Amino acid sequence: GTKRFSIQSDPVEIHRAIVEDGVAIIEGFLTPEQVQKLNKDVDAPLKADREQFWLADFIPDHVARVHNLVDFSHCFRHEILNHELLHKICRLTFEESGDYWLGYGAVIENGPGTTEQKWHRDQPRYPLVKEGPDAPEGMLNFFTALTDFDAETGKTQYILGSNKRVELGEPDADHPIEYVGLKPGDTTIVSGKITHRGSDNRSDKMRRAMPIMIIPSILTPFDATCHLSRELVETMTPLAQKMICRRSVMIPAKTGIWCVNMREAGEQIGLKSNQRAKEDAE
Amino acid sequence: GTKRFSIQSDPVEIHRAIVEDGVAIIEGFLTPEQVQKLNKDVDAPLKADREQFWLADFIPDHVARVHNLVDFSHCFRHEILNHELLHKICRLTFEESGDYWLGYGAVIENGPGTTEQKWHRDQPRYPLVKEGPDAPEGMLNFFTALTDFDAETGKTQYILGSNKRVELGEPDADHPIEYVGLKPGDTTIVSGKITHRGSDNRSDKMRRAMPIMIIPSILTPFDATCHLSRELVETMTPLAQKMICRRSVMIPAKTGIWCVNMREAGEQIGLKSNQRAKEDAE
Ligand SMILES: O=C(O)CCC(=O)C(=O)O
Ligand SMILES: O=C(O)CCC(=O)C(=O)O
Ligand SMILES: [Fe+2]
Ligand SMILES: [Fe+2]
Ligand code: NA
Ligand code: NA
Repeated sequence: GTKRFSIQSDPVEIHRAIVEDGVAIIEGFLTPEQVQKLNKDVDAPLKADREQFWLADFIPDHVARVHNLVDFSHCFRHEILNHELLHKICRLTFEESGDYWLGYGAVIENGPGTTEQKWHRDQPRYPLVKEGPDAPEGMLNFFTALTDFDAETGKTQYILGSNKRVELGEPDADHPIEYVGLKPGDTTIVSGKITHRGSDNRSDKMRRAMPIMIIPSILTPFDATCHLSRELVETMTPLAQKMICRRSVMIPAKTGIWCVNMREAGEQIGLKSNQRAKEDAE
Repeated sequence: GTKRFSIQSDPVEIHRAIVEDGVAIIEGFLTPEQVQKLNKDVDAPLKADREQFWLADFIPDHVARVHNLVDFSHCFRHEILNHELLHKICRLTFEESGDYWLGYGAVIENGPGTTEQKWHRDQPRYPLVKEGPDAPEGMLNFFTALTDFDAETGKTQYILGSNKRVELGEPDADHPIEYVGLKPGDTTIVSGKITHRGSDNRSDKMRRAMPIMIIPSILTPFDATCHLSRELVETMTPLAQKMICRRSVMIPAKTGIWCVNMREAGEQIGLKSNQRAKEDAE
């Protein structure tokens, strides 16, 4: 089944598993303290969403979602966006296309009563973008548990082998379903090629996942970042600024795009980095 | 040869010419007054560039370039980005991919001594993006003359028929070179599929072109717009804001991406539009 790694594992082997299998698990990708911070950051927005074409209008019964985590989560913008293993894996995964950045960071909360989904792949279908077993990787979703994913709350089902297929496919003897159990802070790295579906939540608990969707930076993210203040952006590392569309990005020809004066976008406007954040201060 | 249209021509016929031929000309696409304003806006930056990997470091001998025209040209951000015929043509051209936005707006000034270029296509090659005679359109460059393009200053050469070829190709009897003459304000609409090269500038004059490069909004622009102030952005029309990555954009599934709270990016932050500009005021 799906290879399970730790935070100390070789990114080369994690990348190999993603290429071969379409999916890999990192146990303890986040620490329990990080999980705690992230849950506290999204408690109020999730409660507000729940208490209520745009994709906001297509959220399934009993599911609440909150997007644009950079806007309001200190942990997300400083810890998650600088996650060293995430970056080692993404650099290898997207090497053919060049740099990568954040397609979106969100939390999805499946409440009791959430129903099993249809088989799908995560990658949007665009006429201009190559897709399929032999295409370059178009996305990686570090699908991170913030609560337990078990038999009751729902384990995501992956059709092993489906990353090699053109059609979504059905499980057979040689492509059985794996139901992936996760402890909070474990992540399943989901390629755009692997067929999967979430399960029923038939427990009494909220089941929360934080997709960290990474895409090649030649493609537009789902979550906009253009409204973020220069103040907030300047508290971030240069790497994390690059993940939110505030720095130039490299393409193989490497040369830069997303530029100012045909040069690096941040440097040309004097963009600072690593400045102290108001929320860390008294 | 290349079909020549006017500002009153049917966009359906212009689009047909782009699909069939890979190139179309609109005479009087800009008015002489617009040409005058644009030239005055770029005079100082061009002089500064001339008086001197990133593409800034690969500009050919005797050529000066200035990018990011939205930042400093009132005419560009209010007149060009709202050009009604440009939009009718782009909506038809990019219908398979959804919405479109500004890949870059620049002025290229070929001084006396500028040499004929190598045959090329304008569209960057990315492993993930389909290219070729049968691929969806990946870019349209409204290559707009700001000075005369004639035998002396240099007419751009297009290999007629090359949009149907996989390789760049060479002119033959059935794919002859067309040298396109332009008066200031005439535009050649250049698809990403047509093989072409600029000519020598063997005159005593500066030869200026303003590429208005439009790309599907699923793709990242060459010119960043993330540093523009909310003040400046709020002076623009909602359409022009969309061209500079400040509004959500539609994809066929239509649904929106580049979102805030999975909804329209500007509306969610209360983005104003059509506000009076400081440079129009006393
Ligand atoms: O896997 C899940 O439980 C839901 C995440 C997912 O598959 C999706 O919503 O696209
Ligand atoms: O056509 C020209 O004269 C120069 C514009 C062009 O072809 C290019 O620089 O890519
Ligand atoms: Fe999924
Ligand atoms: Fe060109
Ligand atoms: Na693979
Ligand atoms: Na065509």
